[PDB]
Amino acid sequence: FNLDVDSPAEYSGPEGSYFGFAVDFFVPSASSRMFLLVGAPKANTTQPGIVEGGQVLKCDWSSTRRCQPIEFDATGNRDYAKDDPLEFKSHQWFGASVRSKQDKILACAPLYHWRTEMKQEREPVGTCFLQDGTKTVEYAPCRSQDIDADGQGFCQGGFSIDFTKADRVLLGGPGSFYWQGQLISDQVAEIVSKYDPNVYSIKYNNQLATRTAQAIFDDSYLGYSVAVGDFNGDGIDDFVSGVPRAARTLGMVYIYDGKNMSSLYNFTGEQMAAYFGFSVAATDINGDDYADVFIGAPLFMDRGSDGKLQEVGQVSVSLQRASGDFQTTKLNGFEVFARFGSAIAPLGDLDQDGFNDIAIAAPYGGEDKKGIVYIFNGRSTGLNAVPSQILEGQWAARSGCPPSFGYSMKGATDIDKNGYPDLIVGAFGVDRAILYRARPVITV
Amino acid sequence: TKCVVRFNFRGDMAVYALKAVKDHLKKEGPHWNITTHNDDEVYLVVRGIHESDAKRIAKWVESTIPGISVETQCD
Ligand SMILES: *[C@@H]1O[C@H](CO)[C@@H](O[C@@H]2O[C@H](CO)[C@@H](O[C@@H]3O[C@H](CO[C@H]4O[C@H](CO)[C@@H](O)[C@H](O)[C@@H]4O)[C@@H](O)[C@H](O[C@H]4O[C@H](CO)[C@@H](O)[C@H](O)[C@@H]4O[C@H]4O[C@H](CO)[C@@H](O)[C@H](O)[C@@H]4O)[C@@H]3O)[C@H](O)[C@H]2NC(C)=O)[C@H](O)[C@H]1NC(C)=O
Ligand SMILES: *[C@@H]1O[C@H](CO)[C@@H](O[C@@H]2O[C@H](CO)[C@@H](O)[C@H](O)[C@H]2NC(C)=O)[C@H](O)[C@H]1NC(C)=O
Ligand SMILES: *[C@@H]1O[C@H](CO)[C@@H](O)[C@H](O)[C@H]1NC(C)=O
Ligand SMILES: *[C@@H]1O[C@H](CO)[C@@H](O)[C@H](O)[C@H]1NC(C)=O
Ligand SMILES: [Ca+2]
Ligand SMILES: [Ca+2]
Ligand SMILES: [Ca+2]
Ligand SMILES: [Ca+2]
Ligand SMILES: [Ca+2]
Ligand SMILES: [Mg+2]
Repeated sequence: FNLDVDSPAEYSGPEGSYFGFAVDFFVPSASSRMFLLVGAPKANTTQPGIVEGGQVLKCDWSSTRRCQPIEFDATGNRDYAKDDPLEFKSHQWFGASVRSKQDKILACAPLYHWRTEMKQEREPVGTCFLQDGTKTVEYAPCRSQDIDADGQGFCQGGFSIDFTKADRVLLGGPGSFYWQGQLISDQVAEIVSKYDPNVYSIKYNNQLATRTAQAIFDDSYLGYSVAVGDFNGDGIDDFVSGVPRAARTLGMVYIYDGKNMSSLYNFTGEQMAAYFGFSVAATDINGDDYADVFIGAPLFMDRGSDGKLQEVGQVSVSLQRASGDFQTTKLNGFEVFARFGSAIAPLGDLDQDGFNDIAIAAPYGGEDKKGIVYIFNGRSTGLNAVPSQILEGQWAARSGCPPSFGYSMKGATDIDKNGYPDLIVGAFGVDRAILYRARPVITV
Repeated sequence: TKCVVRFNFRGDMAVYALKAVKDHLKKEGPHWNITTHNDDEVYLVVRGIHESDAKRIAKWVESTIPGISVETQCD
């Protein structure tokens, strides 16, 4: 209810670049100033022969509003042999997935392809660039000797990423092992230290990962979307992973132990093709010190009293109890074909009432399918099913694709330094990104 | 001596890959115990492969048919 939607900070990129596809905040531990990170996966770079390589832009905030590219990669395609390219950066979608912790920026390119040494091919392995301090290294955990569809060749590593409070990188690669999906977790120190630009396949010592399973798990896309939080009381963030096409396309969410990857919990959807697990989030929504799990299901159809089914979207909210048990309730969308629940973004305690709040988007709702973001407040009994605030998209589609306001969101970072965390919302269909700041809340 | 090698075929081309591998194995080992299954999960198993032959066929597959998961178990 306290977001300022009257005077928001609006940023834009080159037309056709999908600027605003993915957003995050950049907050160095002691720079005094903060930047917004806005991806533009189809942007035209200055690289020697790269078309629509994609880029990540570091957007300022105080004073004026300008965006500039980060030179994570200032070169083109390296050769393997004379007239035989090693890698293909054109149309790699760099900036499609971006996350940052302190001065560490992890920017990924899920459609990056390369040949491997064993044979000449073009496999969508996916790579990430990790920048910290004054050094940049390439992180590519799916770029290895285990190649092609049965291996990590089609991993698309970096599709979904996050950070663990233990200074570990959590990376989801939904295409591994014929799309069973894989989670990979490693240490920042290992990633930065064990770096050699002449080595394409790098092994790390403290890496954890999931493994290939039976064909009955094929095309499940595990690691489609990831999140972290403590689900066993060991003080170590565990791993939450959406698996949207699992269990006869009911969709599932898996929780793995953050120290040794042993499986801890399993959530299963109710309706086929609701695509349950599209997006997940882990946060304490009721003040119990136990992380709770939020699972989106954007294609869910809500059957009415006459038997008619309306596609509205659904979000499942489960509270963690000390026993390890979960208490689950359901929240349905409000508009037909708006796809409510496609994007879930914890805001932290948006209104400073002691309970965390969460934003849930419905990117194709509202007038002319501009897109709507719903703000839901928390409480001691779990999430309040009635939204407190409605954020509407402000732009018309220019070339078929809806602005898709609310497609990608990030909160829980306070940029204007007032104690109330702000929210950045992408609208890539019109190459825009908009920052909504949270107002102080006065109780009388 | 003797080992067991299993090939797991997945994807839209699983049956084409199965045929390509099966035909290769039949030519390399006309009298190998080659068993195939096309029920739900598609796979090929060769039993009694003469140990070194397990690596010889795995290498051929890796360099030819794109992505077949091969498991070798030797005593
Ligand atoms: C949340 O939900 C997930 C699934 O959605 C669940 O994970 C799955 O757990 C099962 C185990 O319950 C995994 O299935 C197998 O587990 C065995 C471990 O041993 C148990 O099962 C055997 C069965 O005979 C018992 O004898 C034994 O006592 C135990 O009970 C593994 O050994 C299996 O490994 C296979 O792959 C290996 C790869 O190297 C092979 O070497 C091995 O031989 C197995 O191959 C199988 O398939 C082959 C196909 O050709 C076949 O030829 C072989 O003969 C054999 O049948 C295997 O892992 C299952 O994989 C897990 N799936 C996923 C996605 O993780 C979580 O546990 C659950 N979590 C919670 C909290 O509920
Ligand atoms: C990036 O540059 C490419 C090449 O200049 C642009 O692609 C061209 O777009 C025009 C639009 O009228 C087409 O007629 C050409 O045929 C396209 N060429 C190729 C090779 O695709 C692309 O649109 C630019 N993208 C961005 C975001 O600026
Ligand atoms: C992971 O660590 C926990 C610690 O309590 C232990 O109980 C569990 O058995 C371990 N699992 C594996 C696979 O090592
Ligand atoms: C509609 O008709 C059914 C009987 O088929 C009845 O039980 C129901 O109460 C009616 N609903 C309304 C709103 O009249
Ligand atoms: Ca833990
Ligand atoms: Ca809780
Ligand atoms: Ca609150
Ligand atoms: Ca603020
Ligand atoms: Ca297909
Ligand atoms: Mg087919």
